[PDB]
Amino acid sequence: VDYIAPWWVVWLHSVPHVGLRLQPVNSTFSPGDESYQESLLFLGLVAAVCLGLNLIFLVAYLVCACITWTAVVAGLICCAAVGVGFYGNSETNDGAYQLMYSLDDANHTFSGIDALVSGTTQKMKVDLEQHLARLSEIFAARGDYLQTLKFIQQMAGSVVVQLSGLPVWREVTMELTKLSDQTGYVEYYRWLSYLLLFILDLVICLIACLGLAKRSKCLLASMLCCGALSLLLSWASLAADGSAAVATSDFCVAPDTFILNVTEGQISTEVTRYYLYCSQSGSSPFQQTLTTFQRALTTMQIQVAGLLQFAVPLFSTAEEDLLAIQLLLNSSESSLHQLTAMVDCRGLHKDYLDALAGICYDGLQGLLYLGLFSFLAALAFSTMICAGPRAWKH
Amino acid sequence: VDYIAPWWVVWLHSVPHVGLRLQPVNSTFSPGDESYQESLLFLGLVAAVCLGLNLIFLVAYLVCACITWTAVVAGLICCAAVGVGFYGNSETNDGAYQLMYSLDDANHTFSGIDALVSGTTQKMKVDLEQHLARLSEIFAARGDYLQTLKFIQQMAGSVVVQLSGLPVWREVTMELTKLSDQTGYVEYYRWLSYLLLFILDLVICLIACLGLAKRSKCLLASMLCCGALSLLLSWASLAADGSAAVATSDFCVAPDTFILNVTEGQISTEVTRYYLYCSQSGSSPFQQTLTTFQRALTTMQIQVAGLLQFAVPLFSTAEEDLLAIQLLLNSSESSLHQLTAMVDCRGLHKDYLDALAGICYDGLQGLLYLGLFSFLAALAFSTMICAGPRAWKH
Ligand SMILES: *[C@@H]1O[C@H](CO)[C@@H](O[C@@H]2O[C@H](CO)[C@@H](O)[C@H](O)[C@H]2NC(C)=O)[C@H](O)[C@H]1NC(C)=O
Ligand SMILES: *[C@@H]1O[C@H](CO)[C@@H](O[C@@H]2O[C@H](CO)[C@@H](O)[C@H](O)[C@H]2NC(C)=O)[C@H](O)[C@H]1NC(C)=O
Ligand SMILES: *[C@@H]1O[C@H](CO)[C@@H](O[C@@H]2O[C@H](CO)[C@@H](O)[C@H](O)[C@H]2NC(C)=O)[C@H](O)[C@H]1NC(C)=O
Ligand SMILES: *[C@@H]1O[C@H](CO)[C@@H](O[C@@H]2O[C@H](CO)[C@@H](O)[C@H](O)[C@H]2NC(C)=O)[C@H](O)[C@H]1NC(C)=O
Ligand SMILES: *[C@@H]1O[C@H](CO)[C@@H](O)[C@H](O)[C@H]1NC(C)=O
Ligand SMILES: *[C@@H]1O[C@H](CO)[C@@H](O)[C@H](O)[C@H]1NC(C)=O
Ligand SMILES: *[C@@H]1O[C@H](CO)[C@@H](O)[C@H](O)[C@H]1NC(C)=O
Ligand SMILES: *[C@@H]1O[C@H](CO)[C@@H](O)[C@H](O)[C@H]1NC(C)=O
Repeated sequence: VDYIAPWWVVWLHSVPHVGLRLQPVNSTFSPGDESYQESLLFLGLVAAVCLGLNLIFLVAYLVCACITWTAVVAGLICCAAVGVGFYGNSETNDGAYQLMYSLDDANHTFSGIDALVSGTTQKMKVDLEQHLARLSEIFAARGDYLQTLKFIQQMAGSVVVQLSGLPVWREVTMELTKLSDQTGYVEYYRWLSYLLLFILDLVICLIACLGLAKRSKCLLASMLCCGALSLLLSWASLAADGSAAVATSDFCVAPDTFILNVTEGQISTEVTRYYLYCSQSGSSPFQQTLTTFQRALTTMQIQVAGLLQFAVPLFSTAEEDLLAIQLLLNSSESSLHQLTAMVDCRGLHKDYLDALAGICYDGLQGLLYLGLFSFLAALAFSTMICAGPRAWKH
Repeated sequence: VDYIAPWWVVWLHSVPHVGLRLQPVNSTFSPGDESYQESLLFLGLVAAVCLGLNLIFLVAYLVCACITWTAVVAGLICCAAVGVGFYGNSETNDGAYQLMYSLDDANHTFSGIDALVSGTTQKMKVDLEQHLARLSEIFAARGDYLQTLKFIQQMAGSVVVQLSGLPVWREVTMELTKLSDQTGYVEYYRWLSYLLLFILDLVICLIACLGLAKRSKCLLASMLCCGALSLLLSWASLAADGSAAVATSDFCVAPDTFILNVTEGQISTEVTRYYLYCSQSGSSPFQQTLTTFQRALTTMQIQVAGLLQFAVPLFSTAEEDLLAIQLLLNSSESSLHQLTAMVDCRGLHKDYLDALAGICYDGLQGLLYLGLFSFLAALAFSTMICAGPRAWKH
């Protein structure tokens, strides 16, 4: 699998950005640049002014003053709009959940790598030092096997030095978990808000049908005021959806560039590109460190086996500690296999692709469908309102 | 993440399976059992008889012979039903797509493992034999360096022997790809069929509104016949959804058991359990063979480097051969890191959990919502039909 820009993303990237004072700005995704927020704020103003133009248009129609066919058409358009809105809200929720799961999996992988490195270095320092110190006086009589103890100690120091070269993912873990919590809050509130909007739209459609059903004038004022409120709400929803869609498409155009120049200080660019691209040829930055770790572990097991074969027949007083060393080395080699499984680019690359498909493919499609909902609902309510003057003639 | 049985799965596991002759049959998921298949067939007959009872009920009502309120209620129930049906169809499609993606990624991982093993063994046999045979005559003047060549040859033999011990996933690739193609065909056809059913139901609702609108009797016969056809179709859909939901729940209760006795001959049980459970404490079955491979590779590079340090300054007859050996061994260690990354239980365990969540969590929920669609549409059309005798009074 690989990431290619879909047609909707590249087309929405072409939307011009002019900002508040209508000047060309750098189109590239860059939150925190005061020009960028103004450019996104301009798109909201376009819909806000479009609401003002629409509000005057419908009011003037009520001032300048087959009707059942227009009412039925308005109801049909409202039902189609709310159906499309339900579909779009579900799709946006799916995209946000995909992003949440991808971030959770990346957080778990980084936590696993960090825990493996920390546990391995802590064990190889503390427990190995303790056991060697305990067995040193036993081997103090014999100078050989005691040179070998120093050899093991120095190569354990080499292992710790090599392991310390691996990047620390403590900050990345915190960033990922806090951003996941933030997106959880935002997604829950947004989904609840759109569900409430859909329910209110359906209730207003039912009241609109009841108004002609019961021929009550007092209900007409309530439905009209609620329709105006829902109209302004739907125009605000259209503005928000347009801004969010253009921002998401702009980010989706250059996700690699964005991640490269956000995670530039905390994470080295070498491993950043390694995980972002996951080249199949090789050149993994961890290959040399893992090779050194595995070579050192293998030779340590060789010397410990030599101790077990020869020293135990002579110095059998306390050799269960050598068995403990063997347990330690076997567990450390299992941890080595786990570590080289985690640090591969395959899993994190799959998570990153899943996140992109969540926001670029499903999230953007859902946002576009929600914008279509907003526009269709606005048109339907405007048509219902302008048909009102001859609707209340009874 | 871990798999726990949801409430709907365990509740649907308690549906009584009695077969054709109403004899208690085992509830364990076994599509190859003739009795079990009859139990699913019995569930379809329950709805089929329920269709017969419903058909007589509505026919008798037309024989024994506010109406606009009943018609409006029927239309509202129809609209709600088709909305729920759209939601359920989308959810089932999402679940099937999740299953497709999990199977595809598992296929890719198995293909990667197989390709890595095959390439490594083919290279370590053919290229080692060729290069050593080419450089043997050069080293013919010294029995030393030839003892080393023989040692390298025997260790390459050990490497290929250890690598041959890894399981062959050729059959598993066939099974996964053919099942993915089959589920693609089935899901495409099923989604198209339900989309067509929803569209026809909406068209019939529109025609129902038009018939009362235009007061045309000739349209009433067409809407009644189409309603009867859609009624029998919806009852068949309910039968299919109930049977499929029961089968999926039966599988989802014991997925581990099902996979254990479906994949029993082609794949050994220990690795199947390792990939199904992915225990962090339990030693991986590939740990010993990967350790042997890495030890042999490191020692081989040790002898090759020793040769480069001593044979090259003295002989210098051919160095590109040893340089090619070093390229080969570096590439083989990169392949080793890739192999130990792929064979970890983490990736395939995540794939299996994703597939389970696709069919157990999303697929079954979508199927239940489609069954709700079928029942609601049947009730709505029955109510519309029984209101017809006083509807056509004009
Ligand atoms: C992201 O991973 C970190 C681990 O680095 C998780 O932090 C742990 O969270 C659990 C549950 O809250 C605590 O019991 C641990 O003490 C935490 N460990 C550390 C080192 O802080 C974190 O919960 C994960 N976040 C998400 C959203 O999955
Ligand atoms: C650590 O693992 C090694 C490798 O398995 C153990 O070495 C023994 O190897 C022989 C032949 O491969 C077999 O008897 C067993 O695989 C191992 N012995 C036992 C008793 O399991 C080594 O023993 C392990 N460490 C300890 C303390 O047992
Ligand atoms: C499952 O993996 C196998 C590889 O083991 C894929 O088979 C290859 O497909 C490509 C694409 O046409 C062919 O060029 C190769 O010749 C195939 N190899 C073999 C050995 O048949 C298969 O396409 C994969 N299926 C899915 C659905 O991903
Ligand atoms: C295969 O990889 C090894 C390990 O990197 C190469 O050995 C050299 O190691 C030293 C110290 O780490 C460095 O100069 C380079 O990493 C390696 N040398 C070169 C010239 O790259 C070994 O050279 C590699 N094989 C070949 C044929 O270059
Ligand atoms: C934004 O600025 C960067 C660097 O100055 C430049 O490479 C890029 O072309 C600019 N893009 C636009 C749309 O101005
Ligand atoms: C990241 O943003 C900075 C800030 O303007 C910019 O200078 C840099 O070029 C960007 N990174 C890339 C790869 O363009
Ligand atoms: C099915 O058979 C197995 C083995 O005979 C048994 O353990 C299980 O309880 C049976 N299931 C039912 C529902 O009787
Ligand atoms: C698989 O099916 C056989 C035959 O019915 C049964 O004996 C066995 O118990 C099943 N597998 C498991 C793990 O129970």
